[PDB]
Amino acid sequence: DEDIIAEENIVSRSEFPESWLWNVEDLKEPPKNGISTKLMNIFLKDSI
Amino acid sequence: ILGGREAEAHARPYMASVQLNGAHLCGGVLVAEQWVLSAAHCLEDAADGKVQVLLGAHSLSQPEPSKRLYDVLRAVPHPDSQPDTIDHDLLLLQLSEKATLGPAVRPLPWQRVDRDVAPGTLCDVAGWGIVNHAGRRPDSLQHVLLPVLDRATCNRRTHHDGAITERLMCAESNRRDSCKGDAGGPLVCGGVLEGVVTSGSRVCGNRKKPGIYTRVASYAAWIDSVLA
Amino acid sequence: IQKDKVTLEERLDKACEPGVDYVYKTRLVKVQLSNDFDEYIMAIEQTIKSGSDEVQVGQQRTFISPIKCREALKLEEKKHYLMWGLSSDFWGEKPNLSYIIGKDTWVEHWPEEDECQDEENQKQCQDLGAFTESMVVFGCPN
Amino acid sequence: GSCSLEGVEIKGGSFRLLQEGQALEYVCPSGFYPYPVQTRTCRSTGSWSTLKTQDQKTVRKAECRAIHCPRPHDFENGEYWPRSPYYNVSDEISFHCYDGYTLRGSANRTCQVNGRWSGQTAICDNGAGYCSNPGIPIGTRKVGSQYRLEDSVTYHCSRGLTLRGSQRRTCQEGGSWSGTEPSCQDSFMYDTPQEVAEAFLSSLTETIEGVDAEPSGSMNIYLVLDGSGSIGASDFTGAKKCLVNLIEKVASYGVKPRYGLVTYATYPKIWVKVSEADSSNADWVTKQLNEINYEDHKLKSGTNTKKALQAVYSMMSWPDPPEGWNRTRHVIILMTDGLHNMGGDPITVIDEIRDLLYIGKDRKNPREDYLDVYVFGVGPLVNQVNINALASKKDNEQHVFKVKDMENLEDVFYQMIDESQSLSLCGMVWEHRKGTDYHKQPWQAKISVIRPSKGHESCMGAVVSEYFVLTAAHCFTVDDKEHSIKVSVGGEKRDLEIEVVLFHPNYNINGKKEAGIPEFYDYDVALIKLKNKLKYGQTIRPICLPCTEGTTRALRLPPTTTCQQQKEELLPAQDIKALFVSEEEKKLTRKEVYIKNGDKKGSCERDAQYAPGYDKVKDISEVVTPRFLCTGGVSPYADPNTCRGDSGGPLIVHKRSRFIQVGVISWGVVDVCKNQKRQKQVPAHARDFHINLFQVLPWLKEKLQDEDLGFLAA
Ligand SMILES: *[C@@H]1O[C@H](CO)[C@@H](O[C@@H]2O[C@H](CO)[C@@H](O[C@@H]3O[C@H](CO)[C@@H](O)[C@H](O)[C@@H]3O)[C@H](O)[C@H]2NC(C)=O)[C@H](O)[C@H]1NC(C)=O
Ligand SMILES: *[C@@H]1O[C@H](CO)[C@@H](O)[C@H](O)[C@H]1NC(C)=O
Ligand SMILES: *[C@@H]1O[C@H](CO)[C@@H](O)[C@H](O)[C@H]1NC(C)=O
Ligand SMILES: [Mg+2]
Repeated sequence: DEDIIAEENIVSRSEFPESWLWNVEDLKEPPKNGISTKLMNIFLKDSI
Repeated sequence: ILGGREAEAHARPYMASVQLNGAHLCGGVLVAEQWVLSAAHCLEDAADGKVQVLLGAHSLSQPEPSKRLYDVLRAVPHPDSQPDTIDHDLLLLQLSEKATLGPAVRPLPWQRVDRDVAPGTLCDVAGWGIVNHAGRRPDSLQHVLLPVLDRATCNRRTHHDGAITERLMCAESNRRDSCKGDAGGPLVCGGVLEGVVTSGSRVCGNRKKPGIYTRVASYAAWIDSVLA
Repeated sequence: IQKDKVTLEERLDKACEPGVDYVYKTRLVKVQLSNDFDEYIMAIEQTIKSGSDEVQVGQQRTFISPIKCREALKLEEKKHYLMWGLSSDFWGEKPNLSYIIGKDTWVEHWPEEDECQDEENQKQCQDLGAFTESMVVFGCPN
Repeated sequence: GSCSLEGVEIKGGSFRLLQEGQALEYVCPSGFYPYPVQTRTCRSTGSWSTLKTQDQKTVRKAECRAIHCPRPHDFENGEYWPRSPYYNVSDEISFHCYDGYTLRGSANRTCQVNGRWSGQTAICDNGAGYCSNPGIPIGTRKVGSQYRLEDSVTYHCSRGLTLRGSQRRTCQEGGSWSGTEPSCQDSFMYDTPQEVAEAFLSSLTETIEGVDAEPSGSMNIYLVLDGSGSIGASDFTGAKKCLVNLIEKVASYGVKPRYGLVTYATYPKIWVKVSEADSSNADWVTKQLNEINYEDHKLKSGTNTKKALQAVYSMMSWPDPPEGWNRTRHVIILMTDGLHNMGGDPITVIDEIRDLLYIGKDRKNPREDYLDVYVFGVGPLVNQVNINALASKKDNEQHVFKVKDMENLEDVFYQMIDESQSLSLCGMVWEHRKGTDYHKQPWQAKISVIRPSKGHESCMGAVVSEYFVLTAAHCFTVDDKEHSIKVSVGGEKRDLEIEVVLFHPNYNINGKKEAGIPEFYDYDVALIKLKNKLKYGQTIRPICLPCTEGTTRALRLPPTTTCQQQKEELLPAQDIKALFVSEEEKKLTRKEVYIKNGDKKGSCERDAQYAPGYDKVKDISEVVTPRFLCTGGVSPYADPNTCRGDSGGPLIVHKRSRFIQVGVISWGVVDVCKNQKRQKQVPAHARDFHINLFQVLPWLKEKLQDEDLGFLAA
């Protein structure tokens, strides 16, 4: 009606994988205490 | 004549228009008072037709006081001219009478000294041949100055691959070239006729395949002969 | 489509819309109520705008429309109607096509000859009459 | 009368009246676009045209909205970052594939100002199917994961977007999806004049190089111009001028096709008919193209495209079996806005035409290469849905174009005229009636060598140019002189005299005797420069080589295609379907094989240990250098094995009616050939190795520099 968001400006979810993040990572960072550490920035799916 | 210009009216009295059945066929040049030099291959498609020569003309359609259509009294193609090759592609046409000399009609001096033209020399070539790949037939005479490429380079494999005899000469064709309908045209290298347009068929403007012209100087013997 | 004066220029643009395919002046010959699909058998009197269906005058074409709309159509046999529809309203394989009267199909009662003498139809028979020739001779503008 | 300008303005922008106020065009600031429509017409009701969207929806107020590039709403076998509800201009998104999957196509893509993503579509494939993964063009959605033979896929575009190309593609025999790659179009994407001219010609010239086989006059070009009042004199005259330069551009190739000129409105108007004695006269057709005017169809400004295509139909039809019908290529080019309102669906005619030319009416003989349809959007308002439904859908080719400014195409065509560029002729094979061997493999060369009682060496090669013959390097030795080496091509009885045999600088067959390796076929390639120039005939033709301008056109790729891109095309990361020519009882016959370039590559290479002599090789990779392609075996199929006499022969990849050599038959593991028959009991490890041409390019490009093959820098 007068308020709320337009039923057109609504970007619906769609990506609902049962599995993902099937990638590989190598730990070449500066080793401290024999414990290398990487910080991955991944994107979560639309699934709840 | 690709990338040519509209020549000035009757600025080239020697320029002739060999016509088959009242229609332009090949280019010609008035070498004598009653003789027209041209390409021999022009009479290969003739046979059943009425060959003529239009002198002192600029426009093939519009009426001009200096225009006059002569009749061919005799056609003498060089004895060693085959339809298969370009070698010895010369033709001498005798008019029915001496051409009425005037401000628009005059014979042209042709080279006798059999020495190659200095590479880089600017030569003028004219004709009524098409001006575009579509095949547009010009009404007025066209012309263009072309640098003379040395036979050394013209014979490179990348070009004509040694198919250029000592009796033939080359001229740059980088988008500017004598196309179809210019066959038999005059190649004047400084007030003097040095070559005659003759390259059979190609694709006008192909820089990788320079234009081929028959050196009149290397045929002086035969020419003098005929005019006797 | 719809049902507030629908002038001449109104009919011209509406009948020349990209969607509109056919435009006929038909006569409702027979009306049927058969199981799944309801049937209106029309007889094309003249093809105002030849559509993608090669049909000549005198032939018959069957039209289909749901019952819920039958009350609104109130079509009566032997009566003539000016109707045009979309190319997306065809049904079946040729030459057995069947026009479908959908929410985008224009239908209008065509007052017969002797009825165009009425001081209530004279204003309509002139619009339709003008619409016909304009669409036949010149055809759709643009 | 002139429609009122009340409530016509647009929020965040202005407008400009055109065609003397009969139409308006919204003017939006840099980075924004008019919504919903670009322009508006003045109806005969005093009011402007209704604001219709792409989904045929109605909008009250016009708004200038930011330009966004279609957001990926479907992607498989990998991930893409970052994900956003929408992407602005200059926004970048990159793609990555899961493990075990190879990535082909642009890894990083940027949202450009034309509302399109830069680079090519990203595709994550595993190369495990008969056909490769068609991929999912950004903005679309693919339905179909099975890529077997006969299998299919379907594409759908987001709401508000129009699908260009094929909506369904079927995996055809010979590893190649039907139709063309889809693409989600919006209502402002257009096409730059160069892009159009570049793609329109890269698809036309090719279907002309083949026409040279060989008045006249063996191709027809039907020019159907739309003279409806819905185009305006502006976008109409600009369409003629574009055609004029196109005729000249074609003429510059020295080819004389038969033309058919037709302008249409309420009725079709024929100016030139292909049956006319002057149809092939380019100048003739051009004079007509000039005489026609936009005022020709003002009295009856209808838009009956159906009848227009019916005009073309009657031109290609017959009174009822001309001798030359199944050998003629038909090309239809029509400018229109796609807004037809009379006659109905024009597509019905296209189908009738295809029935007339016997196209798509034979499983074994599609005959698709005999009909091309190009559609140019010209009018202010153009229906991309309808012009896409008429235009042809051929793999890697574009037939639908929406000219932006137009008129510029004319100036681009004129600039693209170059008499210096030659017309290709490599990899050409046409179904001639007699079809004597060497007509089916003109490039095939038969090499022989005579030695003092030692015997005769029997190898094969391919004609790559007018002077050279590419073959294997082990067929000859430093001792063998030119007089003892005879080459024969075209099946000619006589033998050609050679000038010199050029071996590859790195060819050393004995450079492994210390490691205990008798044979070392690394860089096993050589060229044979003939003493005489070859006259290309019906039996003698060249074969296309990798990384050449001539090959690019064969694959129908943009001229700006780099060498690396060609390798990804010809030799993808999978089981590539190829073939080679073998000698079968003094008769040439083809043998279809599979190049194990996928994951089976390892299984194929190591089998080299079974080869004679290699039995004690420590590291098998020491005898199989990266210069080798591997074929033969049992997986995924039972491939035929090369014979001794086939050695040196071309490893050919038949794609899109063109043959491309990608290797040279070097050596095999097991000798199944034994001049008596073919060892009916071939082992599973009977593999065959070849030389990857993409590995000896420096040597090829150098030695063939004066052959006008136009190799690519890279
Ligand atoms: C897609 O985008 C990424 C991000 O640029 C590309 O990876 C990048 O590769 C380049 C070239 O090696 C690296 O550039 C580096 O820039 C830093 C800036 O200080 C400089 O110090 C380095 O010398 C180097 O020039 C960049 O580090 C690297 N990005 C990473 C690893 O995060 C990638 O190539 C692109 N994919 C394509 C287009 O194939
Ligand atoms: C993209 O640009 C629009 C218009 O300026 C802006 O409203 C929007 O916030 C931007 N998108 C992002 C990065 O959120
Ligand atoms: C006509 O052309 C086709 C091309 O596929 C060919 O197969 C056929 O043999 C030709 N017809 C005749 C009578 O040879
Ligand atoms: Mg129109």
